[PDB]
Amino acid sequence: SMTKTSVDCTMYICGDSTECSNLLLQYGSFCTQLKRALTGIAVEQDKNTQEVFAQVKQIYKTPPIKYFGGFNFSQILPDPSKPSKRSFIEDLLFNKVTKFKGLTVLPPLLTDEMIAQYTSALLAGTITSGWTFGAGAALQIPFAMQMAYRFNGIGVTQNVLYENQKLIANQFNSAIGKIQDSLSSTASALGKLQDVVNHNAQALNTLVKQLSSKFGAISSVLNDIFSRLDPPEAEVQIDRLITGRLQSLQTYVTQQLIRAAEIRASANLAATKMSECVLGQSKRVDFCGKGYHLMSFPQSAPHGVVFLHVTYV
Amino acid sequence: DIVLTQSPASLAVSLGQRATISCRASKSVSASVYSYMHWYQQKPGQPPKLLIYLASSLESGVPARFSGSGSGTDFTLNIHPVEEEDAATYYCHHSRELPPAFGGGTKLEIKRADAAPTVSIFPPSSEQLTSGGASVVCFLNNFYPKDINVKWKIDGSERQNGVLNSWTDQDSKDSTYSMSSTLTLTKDEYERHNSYTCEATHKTSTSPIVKSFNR
Amino acid sequence: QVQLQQPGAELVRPGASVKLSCKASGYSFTRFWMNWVKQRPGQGLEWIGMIHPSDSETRLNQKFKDKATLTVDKSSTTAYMQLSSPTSEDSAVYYCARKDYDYDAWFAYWGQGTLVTVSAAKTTPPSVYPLAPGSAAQTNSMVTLGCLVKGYFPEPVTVTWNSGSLSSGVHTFPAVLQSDLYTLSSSVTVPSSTWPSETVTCNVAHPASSTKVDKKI
Amino acid sequence: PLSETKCTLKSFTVEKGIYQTSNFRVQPTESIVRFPNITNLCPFDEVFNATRFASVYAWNRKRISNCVADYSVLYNLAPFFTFKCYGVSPTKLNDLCFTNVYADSFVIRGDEVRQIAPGQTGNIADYNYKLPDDFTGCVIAWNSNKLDSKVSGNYNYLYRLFRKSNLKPFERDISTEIYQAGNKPCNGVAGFNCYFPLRSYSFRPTYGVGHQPYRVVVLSFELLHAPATVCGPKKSTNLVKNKCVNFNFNGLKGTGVLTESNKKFLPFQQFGRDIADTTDAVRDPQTLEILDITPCSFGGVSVITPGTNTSNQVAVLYQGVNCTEVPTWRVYSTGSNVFQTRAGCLIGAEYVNNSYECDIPIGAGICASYQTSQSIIAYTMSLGAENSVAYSNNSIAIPTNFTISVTTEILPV
Repeated sequence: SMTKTSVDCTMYICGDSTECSNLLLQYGSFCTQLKRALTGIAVEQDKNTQEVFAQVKQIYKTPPIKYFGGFNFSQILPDPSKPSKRSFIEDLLFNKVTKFKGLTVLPPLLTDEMIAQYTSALLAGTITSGWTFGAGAALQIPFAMQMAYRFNGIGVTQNVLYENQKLIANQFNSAIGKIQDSLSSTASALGKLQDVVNHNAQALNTLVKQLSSKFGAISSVLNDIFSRLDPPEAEVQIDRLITGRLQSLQTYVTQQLIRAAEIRASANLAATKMSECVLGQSKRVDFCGKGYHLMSFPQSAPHGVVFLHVTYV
Repeated sequence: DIVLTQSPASLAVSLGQRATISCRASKSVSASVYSYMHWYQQKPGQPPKLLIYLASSLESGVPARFSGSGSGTDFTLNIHPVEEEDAATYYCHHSRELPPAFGGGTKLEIKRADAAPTVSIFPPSSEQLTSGGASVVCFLNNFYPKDINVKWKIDGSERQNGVLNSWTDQDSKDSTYSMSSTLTLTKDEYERHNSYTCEATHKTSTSPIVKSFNR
Repeated sequence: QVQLQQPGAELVRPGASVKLSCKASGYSFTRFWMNWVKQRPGQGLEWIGMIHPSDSETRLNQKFKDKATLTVDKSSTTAYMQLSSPTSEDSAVYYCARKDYDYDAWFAYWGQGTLVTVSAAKTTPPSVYPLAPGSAAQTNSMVTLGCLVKGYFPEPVTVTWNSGSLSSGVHTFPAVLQSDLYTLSSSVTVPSSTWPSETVTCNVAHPASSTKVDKKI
Repeated sequence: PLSETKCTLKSFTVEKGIYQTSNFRVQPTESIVRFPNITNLCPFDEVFNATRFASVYAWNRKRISNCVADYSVLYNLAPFFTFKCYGVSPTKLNDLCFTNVYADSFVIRGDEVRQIAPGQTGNIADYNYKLPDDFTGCVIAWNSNKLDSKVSGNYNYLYRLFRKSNLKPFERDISTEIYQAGNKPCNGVAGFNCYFPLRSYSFRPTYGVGHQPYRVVVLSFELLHAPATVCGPKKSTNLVKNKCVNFNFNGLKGTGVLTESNKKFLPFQQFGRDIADTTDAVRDPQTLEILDITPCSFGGVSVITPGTNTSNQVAVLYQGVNCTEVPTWRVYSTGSNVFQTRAGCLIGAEYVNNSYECDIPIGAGICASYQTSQSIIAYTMSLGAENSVAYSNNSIAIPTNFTISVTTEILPV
């Protein structure tokens, strides 16, 4: 998802004067199309949160007595002692990703606490309930034959799993700790989500810097035009200045619609990997991660989901 | 907001000296070069007046003996030379935080030499004795300081029942104090007693002042 | 000369509502703001509220929420203050002040003052009795006389000496509350040439009941 | 607010959902004009009413500042032949503010007065007096033909026809040097390949309207290069702080409130700008005192309603504005329906503590619907049912009963 914004034509173009509001209504439906376009972005940003973050409508939780079969799952599970529900990886994910003119930033419908409750429901079925909770009711699957389904899909018999249970528990628990050590130092792995903020940082600073420009008029202030010129002479200079401010809005909204087509193309690829890779076993190559696919762990982030791909190499 | 606290509550400055009364603020009132403090002087029975605005300046109509200084949260009120008409309550006010607050107040008195009170006791009029009551009222005027005691003894026996005292503020010209005492008794108790003795206890006189009449 | 005018004293029972008047003159009514200052004796000054009279928008204290209601009259150029259900701690001295705004806000002008006494008592006309010594010991060259003012409500009462003839050598004493009544005394010292020549009388004017009592000493 | 929904959508019927209506309008009450007290009148009548002037090659340039003037006797009252203005509105000359004025006193005949305008070409308009494109001011002219003329011609004033190159504007030429066309030296006098540049005016009463002399004084105005001096007798009123009102500060306008200034500023600073390059702070012109400017009228109007065939009840959503400080509709601002959200104050809806599935979204976890004597309620959106399943090594669940489910998916082409 991206940042939901709303732009009014009244406070942006006009300096709260009666001359600017009378000449704005002669242009008609130019600001009718711009308010309906930014509304239609903000509806589809909430539809991207529904199709990605919440796959199922049923919330599953972890049992208090935890036997994981030799794995440490406590880093991907949320902390009950904190008032917000956050895992140990998502504490590192949240900290690395960081007006008066009528520009209003809309708040999101789905809060970050409610995103992680969609995350902790899907991680509770991935550890315990297995691959079967996305189809029908959830089945109770014990851990020793849960890993045998992921080996039988890629062509590995059950002889490999049961003898190696000391060796797999050393390799898998060290592999999760290399993810936490990489995200604590290198911040450029999360920089794809930092470009989502930086595209909205230059877009909201676009319309601020246009108001200081004169746009061909003798002054950029509407109180310095109508009071310094004749009322026949002001109708030339104000109508050049509004038309320059209408073209600044036509560059902004067209840029947001093309970036909405890019971010919904990525959200359809995000909801595909939440359905295919996380909820079941997929045989695809370089989709669910490089190598033979075992499972997938979703982790919530700002404006996205950090995937953890467990692979067989 | 900012709660103002002035110390002390009462201050006695003799004539010819310099008075310093501080109004302390909880937060810094300094902004836009000129901080925000005003000084208000209010006489009893009178509305207050504007004296010092923005702490470096003087209002026209106010004499030049009233002045102030200070920076930050510590402000000083410098009054010199002290005169006998300067006795009144002092107030401080900040417009900095909304909603604004008012100061606690500080009373200034003039310390002079002590004086002996004049004791006069008045028998009640016959118009009160027609209605059935009697009031034996003794006047004590022209004394400093305000610590004084009035003893009522009827026929050699001290009776403190029904004694009402009223003390005033400091006079402008005389710079002294006055206190009256009222003893109210029935007409049937008026004819059964004779001597009404008004006694005064002051720090200047070791023996009490005896002023009495006979019925 | 801009001067704010207020009535002298108002009487109200607890649980009812009281209304005060502040009259502005000499300056335009919508160009300033009105502030209300509460003075309880011994506590110091307290701040009631501040109202823009043109927009009728109020700014009130947090403790004083819902006790006071501020309305204005732009036609008569007179600001009002309405109190709702006062208590025994709400008896105080009320002021109104014009705030002239240039940078810091000072208090430029003030009113005459209003003393509101909250109680269930009824207005009693005063009973004034003279005070005379009746004799002299000839130890002083001047004559001391007095008056006695008791049985009245509400305070203050106006006590003058020979209709305000003697402005020097007089003493005004505060009233003591006993059994919903007030009692105050006053004194004067006149020389011995004046006292056979002029007759000193007790002139007491009660503003609440409109009763003037003249008793000669 | 049901009728405000139909005005924005331009439709007769309202469907089920949240719609954006309008924004807040805070009307200003008073007007503030701050001007310093100057008891000195400007001496503009010295250069206007004088008998003897100067010529176009060297004029009399006078500086008028730190005074007040009256433009009603110059402009409104008009015993003048020609008044013209270019960049300044001539009606508003008593209103607007400038720093200084430079009056140029010169006499130009009536054939040559058509070259006085910015960006001209002529004899006077090139080698004598130029007006640039950024020049700001007015042109005042008056007919001197009944006074300053002479029967034998007036030789007291002379003008320059010839110059070697184009003269820079606002510069006087005092040079007596003879223009040399060829290689022959002129030796101070006219001769072969030598022209005499400074000739005399043609002024006679017997000619037509082109040779009539006109006294022409052109005023030069300077806008926002400095704090203003001359200005005009507009108004002087006291300040109004913490109220949204119209501002006029030394000719610069604005709308907002006056607040305290905690930042250290320059003593010569007239005003200052924020990150949006508009005025957030101003200095008082009368005495040196600084109050900030914070603008007003922020926030939108959002409505929450069901369809028109259901009920007329409309919930009003305020966006980003705290409702403790407070459209012409005051009825739903009475209170007791007020619930505080992250997006703003939601009025017209009763908050409940239950958790259900809603219809009309708001934001920040708070969602509204229409439930049961029925009213719009707002609550927190449910995530579905909670299931607590025990898991062990010795337990497995194999389903013994099957069913066939048929769904429907619609993809547009």
